[PDB]
Amino acid sequence: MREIVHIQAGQCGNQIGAKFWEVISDEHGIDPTGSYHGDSDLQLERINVYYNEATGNKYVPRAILVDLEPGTMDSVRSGPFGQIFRPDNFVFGQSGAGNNWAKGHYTEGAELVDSVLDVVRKESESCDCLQGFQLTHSLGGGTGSGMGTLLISKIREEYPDRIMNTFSVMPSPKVSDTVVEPYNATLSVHQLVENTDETYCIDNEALYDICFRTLKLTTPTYGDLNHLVSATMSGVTTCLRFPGQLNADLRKLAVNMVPFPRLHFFMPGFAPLTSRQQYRALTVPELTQQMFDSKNMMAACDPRHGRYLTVAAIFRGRMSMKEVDEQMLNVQNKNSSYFVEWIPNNVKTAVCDIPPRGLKMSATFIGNSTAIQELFKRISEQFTAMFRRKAFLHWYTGEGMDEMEFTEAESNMNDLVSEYQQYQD
Amino acid sequence: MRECISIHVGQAGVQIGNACWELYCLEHGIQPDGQMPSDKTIGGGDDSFNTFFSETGAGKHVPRAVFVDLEPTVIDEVRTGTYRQLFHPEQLITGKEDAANNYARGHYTIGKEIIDLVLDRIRKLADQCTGLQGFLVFHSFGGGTGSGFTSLLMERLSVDYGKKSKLEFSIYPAPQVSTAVVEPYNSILTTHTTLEHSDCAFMVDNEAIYDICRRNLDIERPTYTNLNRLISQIVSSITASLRFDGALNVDLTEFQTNLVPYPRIHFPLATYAPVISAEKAYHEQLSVAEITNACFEPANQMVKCDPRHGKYMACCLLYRGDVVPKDVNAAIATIKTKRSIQFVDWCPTGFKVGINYQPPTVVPGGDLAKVQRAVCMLSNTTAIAEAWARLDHKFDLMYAKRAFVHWYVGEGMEEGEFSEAREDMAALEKDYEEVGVD
Amino acid sequence: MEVIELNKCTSGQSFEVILKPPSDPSLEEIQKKLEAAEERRKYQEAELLKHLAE
Amino acid sequence: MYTFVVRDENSSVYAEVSRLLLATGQWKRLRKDNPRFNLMLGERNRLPFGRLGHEPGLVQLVNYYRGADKLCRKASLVKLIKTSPELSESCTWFPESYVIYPTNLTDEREVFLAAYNRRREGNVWIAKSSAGAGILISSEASELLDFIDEQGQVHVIQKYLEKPLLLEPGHRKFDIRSWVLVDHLYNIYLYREGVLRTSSEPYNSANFQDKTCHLTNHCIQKEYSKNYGRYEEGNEMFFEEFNQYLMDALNTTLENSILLQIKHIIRSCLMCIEPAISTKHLHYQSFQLFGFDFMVDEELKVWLIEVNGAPACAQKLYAELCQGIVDVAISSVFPLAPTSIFIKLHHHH
Ligand SMILES: Nc1nc2c(ncn2[C@@H]2O[C@H](COP(=O)(O)OP(=O)(O)OP(=O)(O)O)[C@@H](O)[C@H]2O)c(=O)[nH]1
Ligand SMILES: Nc1ncnc2c1ncn2[C@@H]1O[C@H](COP(=O)(O)OP(=O)(O)CP(=O)(O)O)[C@@H](O)[C@H]1O
Ligand SMILES: Nc1nc2c(ncn2[C@@H]2O[C@H](COP(=O)(O)OP(=O)(O)O)[C@@H](O)[C@H]2O)c(=O)[nH]1
Ligand SMILES: CNc1ccccc1S(C)(=O)=O
Ligand SMILES: CNc1ccccc1S(C)(=O)=O
Ligand SMILES: CNc1ccccc1S(C)(=O)=O
Ligand SMILES: [Ca+2]
Ligand SMILES: [Ca+2]
Ligand SMILES: [Ca+2]
Ligand SMILES: [Mg+2]
Ligand SMILES: [Mg+2]
Ligand SMILES: [Mg+2]
Repeated sequence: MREIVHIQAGQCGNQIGAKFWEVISDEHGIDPTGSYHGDSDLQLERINVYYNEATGNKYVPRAILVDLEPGTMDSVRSGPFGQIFRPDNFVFGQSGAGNNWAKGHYTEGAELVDSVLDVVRKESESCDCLQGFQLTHSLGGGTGSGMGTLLISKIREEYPDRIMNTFSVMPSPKVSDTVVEPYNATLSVHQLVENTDETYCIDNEALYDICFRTLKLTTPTYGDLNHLVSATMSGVTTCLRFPGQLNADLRKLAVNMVPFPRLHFFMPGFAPLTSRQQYRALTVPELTQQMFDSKNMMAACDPRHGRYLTVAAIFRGRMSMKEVDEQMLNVQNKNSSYFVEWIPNNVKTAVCDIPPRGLKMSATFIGNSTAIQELFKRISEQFTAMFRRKAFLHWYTGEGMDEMEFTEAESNMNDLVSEYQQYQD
Repeated sequence: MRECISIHVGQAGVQIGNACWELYCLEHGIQPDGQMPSDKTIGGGDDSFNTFFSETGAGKHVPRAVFVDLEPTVIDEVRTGTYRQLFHPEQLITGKEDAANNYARGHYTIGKEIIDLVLDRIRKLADQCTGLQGFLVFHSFGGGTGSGFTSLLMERLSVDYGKKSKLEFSIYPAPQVSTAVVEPYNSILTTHTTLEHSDCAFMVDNEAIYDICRRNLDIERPTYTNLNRLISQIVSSITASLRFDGALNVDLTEFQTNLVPYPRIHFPLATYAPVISAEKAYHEQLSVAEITNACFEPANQMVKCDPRHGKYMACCLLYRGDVVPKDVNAAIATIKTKRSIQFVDWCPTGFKVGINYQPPTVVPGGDLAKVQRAVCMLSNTTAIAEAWARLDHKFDLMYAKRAFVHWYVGEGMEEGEFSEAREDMAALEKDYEEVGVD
Repeated sequence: MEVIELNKCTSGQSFEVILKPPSDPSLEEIQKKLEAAEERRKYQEAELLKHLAE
Repeated sequence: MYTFVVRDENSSVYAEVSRLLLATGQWKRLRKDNPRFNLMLGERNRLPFGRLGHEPGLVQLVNYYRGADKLCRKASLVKLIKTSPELSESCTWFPESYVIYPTNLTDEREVFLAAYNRRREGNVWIAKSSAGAGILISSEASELLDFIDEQGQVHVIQKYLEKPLLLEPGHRKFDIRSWVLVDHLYNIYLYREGVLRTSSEPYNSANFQDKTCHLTNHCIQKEYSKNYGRYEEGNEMFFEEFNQYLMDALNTTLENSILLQIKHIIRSCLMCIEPAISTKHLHYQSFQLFGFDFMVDEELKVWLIEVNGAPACAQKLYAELCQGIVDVAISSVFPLAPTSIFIKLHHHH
């Protein structure tokens, strides 16, 4: 009984977290009312990792929905699986965060964080043995970015030896709500560099390019972008949610994926990514070739620009595990210049019999790559382009912040870039 | 009669224990409920099998084993499995969260908080013994428990059972069945702290077990059940002398005497044959010479290496089945004239032979086929040092960058213990070379 | 090529052949090592909480 | 796309092989420490064989046979010939040799003097070691032993061929170098192209102090010999010329007078150690190029001098031979999407 406490904060966080519970709840046979109606015992094998069992054999997600305005969470409550969430686990305010990190982290957010931690503490007090936490949120907004990172700081204070995991959406000018997203993202990145063990970096620009090009959709919605995040999350949590040959466990994953404490920002990806010529069967070679291709990665970074420190790959469905080993070894033994040679056997592979709903077989890619520095370089450049003129700073200095704090976040990330650089050579 | 307590640590050890005691029961005619019809002494007796089994007044024969794991998923299978009735609950010890493939976590953080409990359960089995020989410890190198908690247990066992002997069955890390990048760290950390506490260690390299399963058993992708059932065969061939009437390797002290003239070089190389697929139409049964000659083929060693380029410090031939001393020596002479058996000048160029007439027992529905005669060769060769080189080299690739070291420091381990452990393996490699090379 | 010490019983026999002739820490010290690491963990956690308090 | 690593920067041979491998556009080179490789052109000394054949999915191949040093060491070859029943101490094609340790250190000092005292009662011997360019030729036993004691490494004393076949005109000594390649299957291929490293100085049996007409090494003739390159270019005669000479002068062919014995000596040596170095049932595979050095006396009898484990090739035969290595040794295990230049020496495995 290794339970995970899930937390979703802000607009992006709750909308993405919503579909995430809409996806895996389907994979475990749980209906909108929490009742189980699957047909395989493997669905309930590790069901208590993400779900609490209530009276009447009901399964209630172990999730905490957090926001500073009620709008997004009201929708989820009226959404597809809105009924399934715990009524108490909704913690929200009324002032909102105005896409301001300072408001979510220092003023507005501070006024609400304690009541969230009271709910987190409540879910933990019932866990037999809590693995750790996972947080969904964006870094470009105010709540999930500013208050999300505040939550992580306070959760680490109360549970210092638990694993902190996050799915963090990175802002792109091409999928932008406001011009202050670089400011908010640079401030959160520093928090994440300190207080998380793993951070799956999802770049909205990659989600757009996949929807536009690979998927063939004309400038889609945040909803379209989110189905990719749903899939990605269901992928990287497969080895945790089902009985895999491996012990899974968040800490074991961290130990094998994180050779250095500050370099824990992963590039996710999966296959297939087919547009609607969709009923065609995909071979194990096709899954592997695409799974390592840049166009199937959510971080929007070219791996052929850096080196893989560690790689994880989960295959789903009844397939030839011999042909799986053959293909994985063929990707490595054909591009070994992109893997560091000072970490023996840094590419691990597991199989899961249960595939994504409506798919014969699939592949999820988890890469700890030094090419992620291209992402932090983009944010840093966008940040400095405005901070050099102190543009839009008054929104933040008006909430009690100081330019000094910005200058530190700036330097903290330029060092993070330097760190990723020394390990690429 | 003198008793032997087996300790199974971590997932690898516990699961391999499953395979051994399953086989031990089928060999000694013991049922899953612990009953033994052939046993005529009810609830007591000092027979050869009583070295591994106690007896209750209700005629039940209970293994003298302890299963320890920091996480309960593995041992829980035993609690509801076929042989759930053999063991009583005290023998199965489980924690709540494992060491996460982190030596420091199993030795220090978690190890400290449960070490005194395990010893308390071991003391219970010990108190049932009238003349305990020692302990057999099954564990893995790569696992955080198998490595970290084992070495702590070994140190304490040397403190509470000073005069007792301790043998190991260790699983060498193999990428083809591991998702752990840090196992080289764990293997070298645990070999450093365990060395002065183990009298004789039997290393099985998963790479070897993996290939034997694929080449001989035609298993495309082996499972832990395929691997462990084969591993328990070798283990059965090595422990058979302790559980049966005989004169060779009757107690654990005889294992160092006949296999380890130098204390630090206490890692014999095991070789086994034949391994025939049960799915095979029907194999031509091999003779004494053919199975004996195979003992000098790399494809059936528990550790892939080249004995032709080493020196033997000792050699034991364990036979099971239809084998008479005449045939053994007959094949030996034929091998001395074909192979290059180079001993060390300070060791006799001889060998000890043990023959048990009962042929190897096969698990119903298993992968191995029934054979009339088989052999397991224990040879203390400097060639096994190749496995140390391979491992030490991988340890060096990562440690030059301190990769993953923070996970160990974060559990309380000092960084210097790393280099101190590596310096010890460097000494071990030097010993092997001073004894083998000219 | 001599056979020596041939033992025979109902369940088998054993012999030896000579092809060619030849030519700890105390329970006190373990508790200290264990408590030493436990203290290093308490110190590292102390600095983390100190950091968080700042 | 096959991958290989290079761990011997001083190899002239495999430098051409690696050059050709890259030419095929189907072989990729890796850093000398990247363990994911299909082919290793490894170092000379302390090649880590123990680390080969343990990377899942890779069939690995190496250009050295572990254990060949027994046959490519001055003192090792002697011991192997005297102790291997296949060769016997009565081996008729290897000069009478003895292992002699310096007194500052088994040893065959007394056994040598017994045979020496018998001859004194042609008794010209030569001393050499593997730590030389340092060789001494003498007919007094006292000068040979005192020379070894002045050193610190193991040496070997063997009978000096006082009746070496001399080429005319010139009355000059010489030797023959044959390249032999053994592949993973242990097929012995003899390169069709040999070379005679001739002496540009007239052989003289009344003066062993001057070692320029006795030693036919390409470095000595091109450094201490003053007639270097007079008869044949670079003191290197090839089989075409040496074959025509044997016909005009001795009325016989290189095949029947010398090559049969060479092909026999190569077989007997390689077959002998096959059980100790074969990689048929090993986790990796091995091949290796060898340089056999022969002597020929006035009776057209062939003698084995030594076997080099990392030999060089004649400047004019690098392309032909190196390509031959890629064909039968490398591409035979890693095929690529004739009239062989080798002579297969069949044998019982
Ligand atoms: N032969 C064999 N090897 C195993 C088995 N189980 C695990 N291993 C090997 O052991 C290594 C991992 O160690 P584990 O025993 O799983 O780890 P542990 O002792 O449970 O310690 P934790 O990290 O706390 O789980 C891997 O290299 C596996 O290949 C098994 O049943 N048989
Ligand atoms: N027993 C013998 N009888 C006649 N000549 C001999 C001899 N031993 C050595 N030589 C001479 O010495 C030369 C070979 O020397 P040797 O090969 O032992 O030294 P080396 O190994 O440093 C040169 P290489 O590059 O061929 O290995 C030949 O040219 C030969 O003429
Ligand atoms: N992928 C994805 N990104 C989103 C979504 N909603 C907002 N974002 C991104 O998140 C940033 C704004 O954060 P926001 O959701 O407003 O955070 P909040 O202040 O906590 O509500 C911008 O960069 C948006 O592009 C969503 O539903 N999906
Ligand atoms: C989801 N699309 C989105 C969201 C916010 C701003 C702009 C866009 S777009 C890529 O259509 O220009
Ligand atoms: C298209 N893939 C998908 C879709 C829904 C749920 C899970 C997956 S995955 C990444 O685990 O294969
Ligand atoms: C998601 N991680 C994963 C997937 C497949 C195989 C191994 C791993 S691990 C936990 O060892 O990194
Ligand atoms: Ca307020
Ligand atoms: Ca009894
Ligand atoms: Ca002891
Ligand atoms: Mg918004
Ligand atoms: Mg475990
Ligand atoms: Mg030489």
